[PDB]
Amino acid sequence: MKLIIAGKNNIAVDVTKWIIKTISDIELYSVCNENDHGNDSFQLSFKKFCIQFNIPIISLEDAYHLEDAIFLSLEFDKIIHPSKFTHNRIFNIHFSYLPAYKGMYTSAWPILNNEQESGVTLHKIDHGIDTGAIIDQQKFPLDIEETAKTLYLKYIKIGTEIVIKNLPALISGNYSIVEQSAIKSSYYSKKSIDYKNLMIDLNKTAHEILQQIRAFTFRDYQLPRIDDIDIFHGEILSSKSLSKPGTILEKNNYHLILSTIDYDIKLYSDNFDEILTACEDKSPEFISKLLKTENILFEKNHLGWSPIIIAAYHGNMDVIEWLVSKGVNINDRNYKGTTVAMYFKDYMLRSGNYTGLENLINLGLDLFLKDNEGLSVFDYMRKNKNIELFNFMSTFN
Amino acid sequence: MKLIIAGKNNIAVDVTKWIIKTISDIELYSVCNENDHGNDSFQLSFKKFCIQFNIPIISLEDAYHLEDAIFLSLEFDKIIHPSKFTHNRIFNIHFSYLPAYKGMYTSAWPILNNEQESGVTLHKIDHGIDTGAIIDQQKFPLDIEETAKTLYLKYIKIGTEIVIKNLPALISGNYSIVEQSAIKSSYYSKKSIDYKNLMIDLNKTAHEILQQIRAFTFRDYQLPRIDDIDIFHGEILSSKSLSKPGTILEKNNYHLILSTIDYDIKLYSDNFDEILTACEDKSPEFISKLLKTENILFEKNHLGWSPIIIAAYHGNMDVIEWLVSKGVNINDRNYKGTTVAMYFKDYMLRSGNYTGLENLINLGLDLFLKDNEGLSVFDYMRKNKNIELFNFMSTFN
Ligand SMILES: Cc1cn([C@H]2C[C@H](O)[C@@H](COP(=O)(O)OP(=O)(O)O[C@H]3O[C@H](C)[C@@H](O)[C@H](N)[C@H]3O)O2)c(=O)[nH]c1=O
Ligand SMILES: Cc1cn([C@H]2C[C@H](O)[C@@H](COP(=O)(O)OP(=O)(O)O[C@H]3O[C@H](C)[C@@H](O)[C@H](N)[C@H]3O)O2)c(=O)[nH]c1=O
Ligand SMILES: Cc1cn([C@H]2C[C@H](O)[C@@H](COP(=O)(O)OP(=O)(O)O[C@H]3O[C@H](C)[C@@H](O)[C@H](N)[C@H]3O)O2)c(=O)[nH]c1=O
Ligand SMILES: Cc1cn([C@H]2C[C@H](O)[C@@H](COP(=O)(O)OP(=O)(O)O[C@H]3O[C@H](C)[C@@H](O)[C@H](N)[C@H]3O)O2)c(=O)[nH]c1=O
Ligand SMILES: Nc1nc(=O)c2c([nH]1)NC[C@@H](CNc1ccc(C(=O)N[C@@H](CCC(=O)O)C(=O)O)cc1)N2C=O
Ligand SMILES: Nc1nc(=O)c2c([nH]1)NC[C@@H](CNc1ccc(C(=O)N[C@@H](CCC(=O)O)C(=O)O)cc1)N2C=O
Ligand SMILES: [Cl-]
Ligand SMILES: [Cl-]
Ligand SMILES: [K+]
Ligand SMILES: [K+]
Ligand code: NA
Ligand code: NA
Ligand code: NA
Ligand code: NA
Ligand code: NA
Ligand code: NA
Ligand code: NA
Ligand code: NA
Ligand code: NA
Ligand code: NA
Repeated sequence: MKLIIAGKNNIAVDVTKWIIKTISDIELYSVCNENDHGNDSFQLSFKKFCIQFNIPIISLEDAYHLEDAIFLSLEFDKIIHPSKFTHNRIFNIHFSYLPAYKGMYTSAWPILNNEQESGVTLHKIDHGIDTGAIIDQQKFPLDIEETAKTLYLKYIKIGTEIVIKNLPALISGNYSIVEQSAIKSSYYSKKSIDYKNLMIDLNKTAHEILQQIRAFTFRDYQLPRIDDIDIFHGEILSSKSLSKPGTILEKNNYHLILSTIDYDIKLYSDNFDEILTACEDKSPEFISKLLKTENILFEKNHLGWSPIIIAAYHGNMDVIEWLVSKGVNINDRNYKGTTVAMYFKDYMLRSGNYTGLENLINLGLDLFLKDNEGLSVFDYMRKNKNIELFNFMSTFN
Repeated sequence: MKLIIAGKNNIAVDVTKWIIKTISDIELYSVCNENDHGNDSFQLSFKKFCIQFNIPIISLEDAYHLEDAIFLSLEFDKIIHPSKFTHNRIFNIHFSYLPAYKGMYTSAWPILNNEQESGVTLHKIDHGIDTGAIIDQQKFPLDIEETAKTLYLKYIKIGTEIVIKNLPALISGNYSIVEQSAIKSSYYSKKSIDYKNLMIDLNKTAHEILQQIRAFTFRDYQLPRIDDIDIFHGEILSSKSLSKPGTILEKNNYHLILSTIDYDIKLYSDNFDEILTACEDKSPEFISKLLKTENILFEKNHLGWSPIIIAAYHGNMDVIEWLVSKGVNINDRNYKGTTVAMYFKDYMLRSGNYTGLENLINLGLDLFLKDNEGLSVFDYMRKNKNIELFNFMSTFN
């Protein structure tokens, strides 16, 4: 029969990849979001992917006319009315644990509201906003320093997994539904947060200001900015100024210290740029003193360069190792899927210093991954006729 | 030593009454709120009470100068700075379970935020807003149809009890303190709710609209008003309009039915006036059909007249009994402390029908209570020379 995937980002791409891999006799169609103009970013363009993989792209209007189909929305942008289809085989993933957090900005509102957990829900599409009956859902805790970005990436991951787990049952029709409860049902509109005039209310407690700071931390979109300083995390102090909330107690290149309703807060200026630059050639000790939060070690720039990617490209071995010891993925990738091993290969080639590879292989470096173009490090070295290096790399298990 | 009670309402009055009763060698002073102009309302005027009981009223500025004193704030309206006293014996009751819900409108915000519980906290005054170290606190659950009024009255009650329980330890100095945690500390300002332009957001779920309706239900101040109809409670329906949230599906004299993000809602128009009038002379059956929520049976007008008070004054015996069966207090009082028994005495006198008293005594009618002037039903009948009726009433245990 036919399966129409309507949506965006790594959820739509990874679900579709799984279907291609796993489900043979299934005719795939794509419906893409209006603002998907084919550019990969922190998330892949589903439009680009579909064009490359010969998945036909159709309009939402075309989708209404397809009979013997199942329709699955994955972060789709247009309202879907069940009355416009011949069938009821119309499914959505919504990034919350429904019935809570229907609607918008689900990576922010749970954090703003100091929730202990969130989740992802697979449900039927009905006429209204995230209102249809629940087919499956999974919960997870929010971390103490969860940000909207870290939360969104959880969503992408769990939602991909829920879709894969349930898809055979969606296809067969062998699934159960439960109507959403009215109790603890909640919704937020597009008007609920104005991302283009974002204000942190400083006439609040230390905890409430830091929850806001974190709920608004999503580098690709923005960082919170206070007193003309971009902020990347902070901490609650033990001191309690008598000054009114919002008073700036201290401002320098490193941080802002503010008085609040209760405890003073220290808000760390963003120094990610300086952290990436340090990873070229500075020691772990140097970097450990530059950073004000270890969360900065996991950040990525617009290309997806992380600290480890910089350290690998530059052959900064002590930094690579130290990053791995702080829980950084030795097989990290940029936004094109290009891996640590590929960046390190370039350093090997440029430098002629092949001595560090074994160390990294022993830390779990994977030479066999492929980038978004489907090429491994081996494919590149072959294409470029770098046979000595290809052969040296090939000796490792 | 000296004890200064700074504040308002039945909490300040009842605490002070307990002290007068229980603590002999204690010199009392009062500081009253700027807007306490001596008028009893749903709460007693502490100013009136102090003048009548010869408790000297002093300014806050006078209070700073009293040495060998303890200072206790009970819903006081002016900021207290610990630096202005010779001593640290400065205590506050705050109507929340701190560190949550510092600041304003604590009868509303927990309801708006769908909390499962609230509480009351006794703590030291420090320079900031409800920030000082905790001496004691008690928690309680919020009812499913809790309103800001029912919540406030809980607060008054539990806070009076916490003060009475802890006062000897405050006086002796033999109490423990714990600093408030930063975690889960929250605050709301006067700006957080505009009671003079109160808007219910109807682009929300059924549950969220009803939480707002209830958080804004406090008859003495206001009822929520939608489409020019005063609302007193409502219910979530099983129907789900396709129309956009806020669409009025039905409007008549009884109710408004609205479409929401999820389930339709029925909002009951306020008919308290009609309920009081019915209690004069109509049957329980009649009233049971007039009411749309049994919460209406417990409501009071600006004098403190409840349904039972009306039924008693009018000798509506079946209604009195039926009210008691619905959990109404047979010893209910108006805002001057005047009891059901007093109102029923007037009906006895007016009518010459003494036959129903025994029935009420058997349901728990208390002839021995005193009003805010310190007079019982017996005192009134003696003053008015109604000796036959006095003597008839006197035969009951
Ligand atoms: C637009 C925007 C978003 N964010 C955060 C908050 C948001 O939850 C997360 C992902 O943003 P996104 O996918 O635009 O939008 P959102 O989570 O509201 O998703 C909503 O719109 C999409 C198209 C619907 O399918 C979805 N079901 C909705 O929840 O990033 C920001 O931090 N800054 C922004 O400017
Ligand atoms: C991390 C890093 C990269 N570069 C260069 C090297 C790279 O070709 C160019 C753009 O980076 P990119 O978009 O992350 O590279 P891409 O995903 O196109 O991958 C390419 O370059 C890498 C180095 C090869 O191993 C890989 N086989 C190529 O496809 O920037 C730098 O100059 N400095 C750096 O720190
Ligand atoms: C003014 C106002 C209040 N309310 C509700 C909400 C509020 O929590 C409750 C009692 O009102 P109130 O005592 O004026 O004020 P509130 O609870 O903000 O108390 C605040 O101000 C007093 C003076 C401080 O001592 C206290 N600690 C504060 O919490 O009634 C309404 O429903 N409508 C109103 O217009
Ligand atoms: C409940 C009720 C009362 N009344 C009258 C009777 C009352 O004197 C007057 C004002 O009511 P109130 O302020 O509640 O009365 P108050 O607290 O001053 O008490 C007085 O009147 C009552 C009836 C006596 O038993 C009591 N001993 C008096 O002090 O209104 C009515 O006309 N209709 C009523 O339904
Ligand atoms: N029936 C249905 N319900 C949904 O919740 C839903 C779908 N379909 N399809 C995909 C996506 C679409 N979500 C939306 C949500 C709002 C608008 C919209 O145009 N809203 C108004 C009001 C804005 C607001 O309040 O957010 C607008 O003027 O923009 C469009 C698509 N979505 C589930 O993810
Ligand atoms: N140190 C101290 N802290 C308190 O929280 C407190 C006291 N004392 N004393 C009694 C009462 C007084 N509460 C208040 C709170 C705000 C304003 C005030 O004037 N606020 C500003 C801003 C308004 C707002 O944000 O609420 C104003 O302009 O009105 C006055 C008294 N109160 C605890 O109950
Ligand atoms: Cl190469
Ligand atoms: Cl009398
Ligand atoms: K402060
Ligand atoms: K609706
Ligand atoms: Na993209
Ligand atoms: Na199911
Ligand atoms: Na917005
Ligand atoms: Na702006
Ligand atoms: Na550091
Ligand atoms: Na009063
Ligand atoms: Na204690
Ligand atoms: Na206000
Ligand atoms: Na108004
Ligand atoms: Na009824």
